[PDB]
Amino acid sequence: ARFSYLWLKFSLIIYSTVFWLIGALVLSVGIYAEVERQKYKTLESAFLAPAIILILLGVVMFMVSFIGVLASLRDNLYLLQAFMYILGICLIMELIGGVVALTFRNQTIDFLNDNIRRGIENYYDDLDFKNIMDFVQKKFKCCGGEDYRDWSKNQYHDCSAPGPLACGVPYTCCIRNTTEVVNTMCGYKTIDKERFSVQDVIYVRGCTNAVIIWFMDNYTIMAGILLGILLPQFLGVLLTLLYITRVEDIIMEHS
Amino acid sequence: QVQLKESGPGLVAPSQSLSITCTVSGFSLTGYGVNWVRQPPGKGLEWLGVIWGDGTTDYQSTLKSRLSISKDNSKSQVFLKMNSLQTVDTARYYCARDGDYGRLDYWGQGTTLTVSSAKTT
Amino acid sequence: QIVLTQSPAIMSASLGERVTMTCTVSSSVSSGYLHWYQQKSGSSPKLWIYSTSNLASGVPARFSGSGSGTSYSLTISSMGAEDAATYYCHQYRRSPLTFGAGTKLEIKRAD
Amino acid sequence: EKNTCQLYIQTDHLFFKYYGTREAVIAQISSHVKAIDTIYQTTDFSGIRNISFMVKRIRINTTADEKDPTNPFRFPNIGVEKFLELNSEQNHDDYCLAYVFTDRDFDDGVLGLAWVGAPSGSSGGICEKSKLYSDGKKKSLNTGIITVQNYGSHVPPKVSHITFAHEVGHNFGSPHDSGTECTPGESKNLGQKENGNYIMYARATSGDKLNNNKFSLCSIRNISQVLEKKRNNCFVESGQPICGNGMVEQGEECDCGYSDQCKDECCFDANQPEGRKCKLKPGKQCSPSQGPCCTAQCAFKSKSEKCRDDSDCAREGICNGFTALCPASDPKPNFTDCNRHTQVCINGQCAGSICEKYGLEECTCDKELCHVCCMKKMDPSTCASTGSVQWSRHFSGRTITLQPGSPCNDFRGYCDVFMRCRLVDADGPLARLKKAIFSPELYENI
Ligand SMILES: *[C@@H]1O[C@H](CO)[C@@H](O[C@@H]2O[C@H](CO)[C@@H](O[C@H]3O[C@H](CO)[C@@H](O)[C@H](O[C@H]4O[C@H](CO)[C@@H](O)[C@H](O)[C@@H]4O)[C@@H]3O)[C@H](O)[C@H]2NC(C)=O)[C@H](O)[C@H]1NC(C)=O
Ligand SMILES: *[C@@H]1O[C@H](CO)[C@@H](O[C@@H]2O[C@H](CO)[C@@H](O[C@H]3O[C@H](CO)[C@@H](O)[C@H](O)[C@@H]3O)[C@H](O)[C@H]2NC(C)=O)[C@H](O)[C@H]1NC(C)=O
Ligand SMILES: CC(C)CCC[C@@H](C)[C@H]1CC[C@H]2[C@@H]3CC=C4C[C@@H](OC(=O)CCC(=O)O)CC[C@]4(C)[C@H]3CC[C@]12C
Ligand SMILES: CC(C)CCC[C@@H](C)[C@H]1CC[C@H]2[C@@H]3CC=C4C[C@@H](OC(=O)CCC(=O)O)CC[C@]4(C)[C@H]3CC[C@]12C
Ligand SMILES: CNC(=O)[C@H](Cc1ccccc1)NC(=O)[C@H](CC(C)C)[C@H](CSc1cccs1)C(=O)NO
Ligand SMILES: *[C@@H]1O[C@H](CO)[C@@H](O)[C@H](O)[C@H]1NC(C)=O
Ligand SMILES: [Ca+2]
Ligand SMILES: [Zn+2]
Repeated sequence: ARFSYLWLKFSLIIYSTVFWLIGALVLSVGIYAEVERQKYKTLESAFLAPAIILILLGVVMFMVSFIGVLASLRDNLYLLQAFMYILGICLIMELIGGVVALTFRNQTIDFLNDNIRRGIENYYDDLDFKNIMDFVQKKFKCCGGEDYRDWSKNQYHDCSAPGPLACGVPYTCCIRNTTEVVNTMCGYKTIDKERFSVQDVIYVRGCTNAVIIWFMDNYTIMAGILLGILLPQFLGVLLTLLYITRVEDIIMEHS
Repeated sequence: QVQLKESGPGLVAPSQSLSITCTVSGFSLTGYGVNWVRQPPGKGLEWLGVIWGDGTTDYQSTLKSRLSISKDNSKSQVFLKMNSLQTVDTARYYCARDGDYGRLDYWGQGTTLTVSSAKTT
Repeated sequence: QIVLTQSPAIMSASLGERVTMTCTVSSSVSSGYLHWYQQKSGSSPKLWIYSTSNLASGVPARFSGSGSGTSYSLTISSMGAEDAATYYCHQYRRSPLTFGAGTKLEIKRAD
Repeated sequence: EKNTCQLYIQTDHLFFKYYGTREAVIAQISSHVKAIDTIYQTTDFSGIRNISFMVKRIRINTTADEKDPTNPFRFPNIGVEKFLELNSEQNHDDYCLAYVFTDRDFDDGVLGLAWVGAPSGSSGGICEKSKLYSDGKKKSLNTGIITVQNYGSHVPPKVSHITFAHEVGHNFGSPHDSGTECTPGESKNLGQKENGNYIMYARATSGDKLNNNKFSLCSIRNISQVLEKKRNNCFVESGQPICGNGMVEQGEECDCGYSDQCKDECCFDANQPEGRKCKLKPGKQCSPSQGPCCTAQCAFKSKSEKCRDDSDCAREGICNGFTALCPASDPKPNFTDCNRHTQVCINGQCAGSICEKYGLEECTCDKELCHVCCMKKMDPSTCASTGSVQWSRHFSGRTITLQPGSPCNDFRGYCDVFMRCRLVDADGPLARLKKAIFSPELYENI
């Protein structure tokens, strides 16, 4: 009985404080990204920015973990129960999100592509999304959201636009060997012509499909990522059950 | 074999309309054009007009106003209608098929056309 | 506008000779678009030569036409006794379909 | 009879119903033909280094055809086997291959079906003539079907013209891929698996992998036997004169298609006799398909009409009545501007920048880096821009902003809509944070 309180209390306190520090760090990074991006914001689009994603994730982690801290320390049954149910709610919410994606794959891919197209509308004004998009378009060998043609959404990459990049994919979609020099003009005059005519100059497949294809292709990595996302929360839930049992023993002995 | 035959009234009252039918057989009229060439008694061939495989027509410039050629692809019959034929209109009216390279390979027997206000005797 | 001038108008050739028939067009037309029909004074004009080099079906081989461009011709190796007919030179590459004036033929016999 | 296969592609009423217009159907069909030609031309089929395709009759069935009682393709429910059989029941001796494009769902979600070719024996495939076969009916087995929907969802065009390649490959004598060397999708090697399976796969590839558009070594070797035993039987020379495909070329004056293809009233269709087919009707001196300035009543337009609209180097272009083709555009004078004022025209196209219109050469070339830069031709003595006071007689004081997107500073930038240019490489907040931390920040901060 005595060995239960010390180890469970220290485990819950350490878990909650580590998640507190991680959430604070990621929320601060997201807030800094929001400030430095809204500095350069020019066009109003309903874009799910990476900075906004970081802010939301950080605030969720920070509040949940702070509830966990104020429970584990100060040893409050009310806050411990709130921490338990909040962590469990987050777990079941992530699970139902997974199952609803596995069900409505077609229009969740549609939603992802809509968000990616809105992002490439702010491609040149949101440098965070710019860097992430070029990194994906390089490593994953892809262009655009669902194809190379979604780059027509961007103002500088429209056939109606008068610039040199008029309906031409960026310099990251073009096929480029590692032992080669990058040319900006690689993707010029590409969107209008058919998919197969540009298979030998630029990457044609979208980056959403490329990402899902890689995840299916690297199921060890996908399993590792999903475990690292879910299992810590499950461990927190189970540890909270154990501390609930310990504190129940504590109140029984105190009475 | 492939044959063309023309049925004609023979006797035509002056300034009264004419109708000749060339009931073709052996070919699809949708892919062949049937011409209409008349011949005065002991004279040279004269061209009236044609109806093509798609129903288009192209008449002689001097007989455009009076000429009228129609056909029914399913019925396989070519119809030639003339209006207000004077005394000079008398001729032998042949229907011919526009074969390969415009050749008039297959012809019909033809109908003698007599225009005269006089009665029988 | 095209006019198919056929010369000479009246052919008088004795039996077994070689008689030629000339059709001259106003403007040059394709070689394969000109043809020849005979009319035996009371019969439908039957196709005789098409494309000016290929004979029709059921015809003698003595008929050998030729020509290209502005002048065309029809040649007979041996004048057959049944050849008494008006041979017509014809084209329909361009409107209007213009038949020749008709080069009539007669068998030059004893007076 | 060297390298080209003539296709007889037909579309059922559901294809038209989905695509709505004859223009959409013909555009999709030409896209499929172009995709399959691109697939086959690059694949060196051992014997031949180029095998092109050229559709000869694009026959499209309108929705109104559904009411026709003698048309058996109107049945909403029909088996894939039965569909392919009815495609083969028609006479197709005059075609290298004959395909039916449909938009109907098939049992088990199959994306189509073709007939397997063979080098010797086993009649069926490319260059196949009609023969009695069995069942008492003469079937032309140079036939294949394809559907653009499976499980009630329309198939995207990448997958559609990948399964078209699949069916023609089966017609070409290539069976379904087998073995680790020719099916890399199932290979446990990650490098090969990311490439994806080839076209000749029993299951339809997603079309998003590298090998999904290419023929395998197995399939290429199989196609080599068929293309060495039956190529010089029904193939045609590249660019051969074959009218009725809707493409005007040498040896013809105009093209319409077949009898039930076009409504043109001044050009002979294909069913017309030899010599007249695909030629202008006698009397109709021009065709709208021949040139863009021909009357709908098929006569040469007068001098009043102008073919083209306003151009960057010509006003309108006048053809009048002497030829169907509109002649070369009448160019605007030398040093005539084009889009914005960045370049000027010389020989019918505008290039060589703007500043030589009044005479000077463009400079290479903080907001003064984005509009236009040009100096007096005698070396960069004064590399000042257009609006600078040093040019007070040529550009007066007018400044010419570059196109939004045109790079500054060689090619490490890009002009925006605000006469400025940011670096194309960019830094980004998160990447700046990473570089500020991954660097030896212990001495970089203090
Ligand atoms: C687009 O619509 C067209 C109709 O508007 C379809 O064409 C139809 O095709 C069918 C068959 O493919 C055809 O039916 C008959 O056609 C022939 C008439 O004689 C006949 O030969 C056919 O087959 C018969 O022949 C053997 C000979 O021994 C018989 O023993 C058999 O009984 C066998 O059935 C068949 O009876 C229609 O006539 C034809 N319609 C027209 C107007 O041409 C296209 O198939 C359709 N295509 C697509 C892609 O939708
Ligand atoms: C035409 O395509 C055929 C594919 O169906 C192909 O047959 C396949 O050939 C491969 C070898 O090239 C066989 O693979 C076998 O051997 C390799 C050797 O490492 C391994 O992957 C396996 O042991 C495998 O068993 C396939 O099994 C074979 N498939 C079939 C159905 O026979 C033909 O070779 C092709 N034609 C030509 C002329 O090459
Ligand atoms: C992540 C978000 C969306 C989750 C939402 C759930 C919580 C914010 C709420 C919903 C229901 C609440 C619970 C409703 C009832 C109670 C019983 C209550 O019990 C007592 O007061 C006596 C028992 C004891 O000693 O704890 C303690 C708080 C608790 C668990 C509440 C804590 C806060 C909860 C879990
Ligand atoms: C990315 C991480 C944080 C997981 C969270 C995923 C969910 C927030 C996503 C994944 C699946 C998405 C859904 C996928 C499909 C639909 C159906 C869609 O409606 C239709 O398509 C209706 C018309 C039709 O039936 O076709 C509206 C959006 C919605 C609810 C999406 C809402 C957002 C969802 C639940
Ligand atoms: C999305 N749809 C599919 O993946 C179905 C699934 C399937 C596989 C095998 C058998 C039945 C169905 N495959 C196809 O549509 C194939 C066409 C695609 C792969 C291009 C189809 C398989 S039909 C058969 C012919 C002989 C035995 S089986 C095909 O190769 N025609 O030439
Ligand atoms: C423009 O100048 C070139 C000489 O470089 C000349 O050939 C051309 O004709 C000029 N353009 C016009 C429209 O005269
Ligand atoms: Ca053609
Ligand atoms: Zn197959």
